[PDB]
Amino acid sequence: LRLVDGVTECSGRLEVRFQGEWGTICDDGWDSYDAAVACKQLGCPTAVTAIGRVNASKGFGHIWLDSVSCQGHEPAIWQCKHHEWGKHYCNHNEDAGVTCSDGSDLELRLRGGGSRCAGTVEVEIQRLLGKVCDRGWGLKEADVVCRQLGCGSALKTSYQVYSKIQATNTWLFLSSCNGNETSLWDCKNWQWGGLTCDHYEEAKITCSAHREPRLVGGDIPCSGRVEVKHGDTWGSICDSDFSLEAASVLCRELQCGTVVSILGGAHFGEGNGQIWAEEFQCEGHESHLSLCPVAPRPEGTCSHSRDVGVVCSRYTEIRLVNGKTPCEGRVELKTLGAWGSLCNSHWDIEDAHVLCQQLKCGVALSTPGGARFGKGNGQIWRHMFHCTGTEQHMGDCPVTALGASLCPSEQVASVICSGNQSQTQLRLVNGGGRCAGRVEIYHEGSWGTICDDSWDLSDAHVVCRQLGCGEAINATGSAHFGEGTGPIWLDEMKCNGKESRIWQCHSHGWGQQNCRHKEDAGVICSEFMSLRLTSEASREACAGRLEVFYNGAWGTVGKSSMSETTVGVVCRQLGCADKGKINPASLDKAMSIPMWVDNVQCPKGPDTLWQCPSSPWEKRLASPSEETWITCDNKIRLQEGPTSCSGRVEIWHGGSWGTVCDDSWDLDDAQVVCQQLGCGPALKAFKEAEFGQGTGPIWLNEVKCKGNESSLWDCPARRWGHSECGHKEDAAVNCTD
Amino acid sequence: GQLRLVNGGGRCAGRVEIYHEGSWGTICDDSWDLSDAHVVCRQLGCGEAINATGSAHFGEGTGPIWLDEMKCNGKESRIWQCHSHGWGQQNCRH
Ligand SMILES: *[C@@H]1O[C@H](CO)[C@@H](O[C@@H]2O[C@H](CO)[C@@H](O[C@@H]3O[C@H](CO)[C@@H](O)[C@H](O)[C@@H]3O)[C@H](O)[C@H]2NC(C)=O)[C@H](O)[C@H]1NC(C)=O
Ligand SMILES: *[C@@H]1O[C@H](CO)[C@@H](O[C@@H]2O[C@H](CO)[C@@H](O)[C@H](O)[C@H]2NC(C)=O)[C@H](O)[C@H]1NC(C)=O
Ligand SMILES: *[C@@H]1O[C@H](CO)[C@@H](O[C@@H]2O[C@H](CO)[C@@H](O)[C@H](O)[C@H]2NC(C)=O)[C@H](O)[C@H]1NC(C)=O
Ligand SMILES: *[C@@H]1O[C@H](CO)[C@@H](O)[C@H](O)[C@H]1NC(C)=O
Ligand SMILES: [Ca+2]
Ligand SMILES: [Ca+2]
Ligand SMILES: [Ca+2]
Ligand SMILES: [Ca+2]
Ligand SMILES: [Ca+2]
Ligand SMILES: [Ca+2]
Ligand SMILES: [Ca+2]
Ligand SMILES: [Ca+2]
Repeated sequence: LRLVDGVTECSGRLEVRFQGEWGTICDDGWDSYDAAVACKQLGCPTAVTAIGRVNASKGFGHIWLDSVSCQGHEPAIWQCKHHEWGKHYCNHNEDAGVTCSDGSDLELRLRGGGSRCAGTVEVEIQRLLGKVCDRGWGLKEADVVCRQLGCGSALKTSYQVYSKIQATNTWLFLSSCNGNETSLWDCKNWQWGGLTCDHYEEAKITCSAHREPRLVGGDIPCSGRVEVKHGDTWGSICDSDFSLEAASVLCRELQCGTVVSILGGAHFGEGNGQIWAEEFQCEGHESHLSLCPVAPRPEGTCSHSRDVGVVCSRYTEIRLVNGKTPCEGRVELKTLGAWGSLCNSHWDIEDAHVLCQQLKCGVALSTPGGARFGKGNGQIWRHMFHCTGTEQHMGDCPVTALGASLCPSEQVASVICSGNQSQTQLRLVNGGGRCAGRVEIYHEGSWGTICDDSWDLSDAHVVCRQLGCGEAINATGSAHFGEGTGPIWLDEMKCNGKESRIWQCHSHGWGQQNCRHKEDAGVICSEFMSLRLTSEASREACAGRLEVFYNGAWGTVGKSSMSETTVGVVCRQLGCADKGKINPASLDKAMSIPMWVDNVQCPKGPDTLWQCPSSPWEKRLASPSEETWITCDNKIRLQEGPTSCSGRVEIWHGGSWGTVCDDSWDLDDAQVVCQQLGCGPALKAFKEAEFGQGTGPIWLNEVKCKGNESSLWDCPARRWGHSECGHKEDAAVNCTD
Repeated sequence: GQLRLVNGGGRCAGRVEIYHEGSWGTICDDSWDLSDAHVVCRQLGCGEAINATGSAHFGEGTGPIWLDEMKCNGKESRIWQCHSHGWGQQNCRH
């Protein structure tokens, strides 16, 4: 037995001698055990044994064996089962070969991509280059390939072409891999060399640690400065290189839910280290940042005073603390920087389901009451979740803490859930809230409405009782909240008002109706909430007296201990700006509406005032000096300019600051901007980001101000909320001081 | 290795297109100045450049964008001889 025409003395085409002459062996039936016995027979290492002839040429003469089967026990090849000598039909393009190695000389890399863990799969076996064949290439094999290199799960069979890759002749053919072994070399029956990859492409792969994201520096679970890892090294991101879609993808990968806001500057503290120069181009629907396209720049980057930060929805920090097992005990959550136990008063089983689905262990069995699992360490939090049971995290549930009633002495929430992780209706729509809108009922695997015939407050009481919304204030019909689509399930509802569920009423029966969709029913319940700033000029202005809607009536909110964060939440909820200032009461005209709530303290997470803890609702008559008046900061600002009111234009919307593209930017729009800021006539309207690149998303494009509008949103704009623009074309203005 | 002008009403005016990687593509207008236009005109034998235009003055193109950030010094013989971010390295739109 001999090996010829190979890289070393331990690899090459295999030859056998008979009658005095050497001859070749056919590769059919030649498996890894045959190569193992061939390596063992010769004086060569046998730790790793592979099939195939490496860079060897075609055979010559007779083929003296075919379709052997050694099974690995027989010391020598000819002791195995084999066919008739010389009498076989293989041509000289099918000659066998063997590749024996110690196992410390085999190494595979990824080349052509943006990091260690994205590219074409290049293989180094005994200092000979190669590639892996597309034939049979799938994510299940890519998983072991990127497990051996030290990266995460494979995600795609492609990559971005960062650099060109040289050509190679050999090829590596891979059989099916079980998907759990810790190296590609451990896959069964992999061939090195021999066969050609005709009608097939090279193996490509992209895996998780290509662009792995992270959030650092925040005081709440799902907010902070954004950092990304390019395989091995971490780096911050410029606020001008990150978009709203990229933020959505980032917070989807990290399990933080939907994006609440992008924050520029260095909101969460300046970082240290590398700043990347890649502009993301996510379409929004990706699952990992690694899958997004990116545009690198060879030039320099921003300063560290422009690191992007993100705030996302899942800001609730909830846990089970005291109990026999880590998946049962008292429930605690931290807000306003302090831990506290929840209130049982409006805590039910559907909430426990999401509590222990968040913690990834089973489903809830019961909700023990009282001090059975421990008393609170101090003050009790009065938050009331309204989970529907189908969401995987508490931050996805509707929450309310504004005006919640004070709890009794020792009613504290607790939960017990099973360990088996494998364990796995009315809705109000179009009402501007959760406890108001058109009523839809889910009975036969589809959502349907209810007729307004015989529809009165008596049935609306049942509707607002089953959903967790208190009592009924309005029982509307005639499709007040818009026409529905789907079945009309119920008619002639005759609830007595004390029922607990809607179907317990003496209706005519499912599908027994004579209605159209213009007769869909709706409700407005007592727990409906709305916020308003009132002034004489307009009832929905951006500066005036603050009012809240509750129990069907409008009232005012006291100014006691009103912090900056609370006014920020108010302004952001109303859509005015990111922050505002309290004022002494105006003197134009004050209606005598009562006051609803006071002592409102908002944490840093929520973007609605309904989630801020406060004292319980209490209607009182109080002096106008105790009223809350707010002026929200301007919705448009000019930044980085040499004076107060010249520079780059930025606009607040959707919880984030952004910029205006310059595709149709002109002096007529600069007039509007300067007038809005209260500055003299416009002089120049710039283009192509004269005063530097912007922050956040591009909120506007092709604005069409006529030159006399009172604000930019009075102007027409064919684009609003989405733009085919980059940050390199931000608009700026120069006005008279 | 071919350079072409399209939609300009003549062979010595219009949108610039480069044939590479088996397809026609465009050049971004970022830093597109009179010197790069001079190089194009010299390559096509059309003399000295008079206008260098951007913002798709001759109409939005189709196909990939091949070169951004052209920094020709004005004396180059062929356009691809200039400094640039490389084939396909772009952050532009049509
Ligand atoms: C397929 O691959 C093997 C592995 O490289 C090839 O074997 C190598 O062939 C080259 C010729 O290109 C030999 O180079 C020569 O080496 C001697 C050393 O004394 C020197 O005198 C010559 O000037 C020349 O450099 C090389 O020795 C040989 N072996 C190794 C270990 O590199 C093989 O030829 C390829 N083809 C086939 C059909 O197997
Ligand atoms: C909800 O019901 C209230 C009354 O409980 C309605 O308020 C009245 O609205 C009418 C106009 O339709 C006014 O003339 C009255 O002054 C309002 N108050 C009272 C006490 O009658 C309210 O309009 C209803 N809302 C909806 C959406 O149906
Ligand atoms: C090509 O450049 C010339 C300048 O060399 C431009 O001609 C000027 O255009 C402006 C704007 O309409 C006029 O005010 C000037 O009077 C024109 N002449 C000169 C000598 O400045 C010409 O418009 C440019 N063409 C294009 C298509 O961009
Ligand atoms: C704005 O315009 C005034 C008046 O022309 C000029 O003095 C000033 O330098 C301009 N500012 C900038 C930043 O160009
Ligand atoms: Ca009716
Ligand atoms: Ca009724
Ligand atoms: Ca009816
Ligand atoms: Ca532009
Ligand atoms: Ca305009
Ligand atoms: Ca440009
Ligand atoms: Ca240039
Ligand atoms: Ca560019």
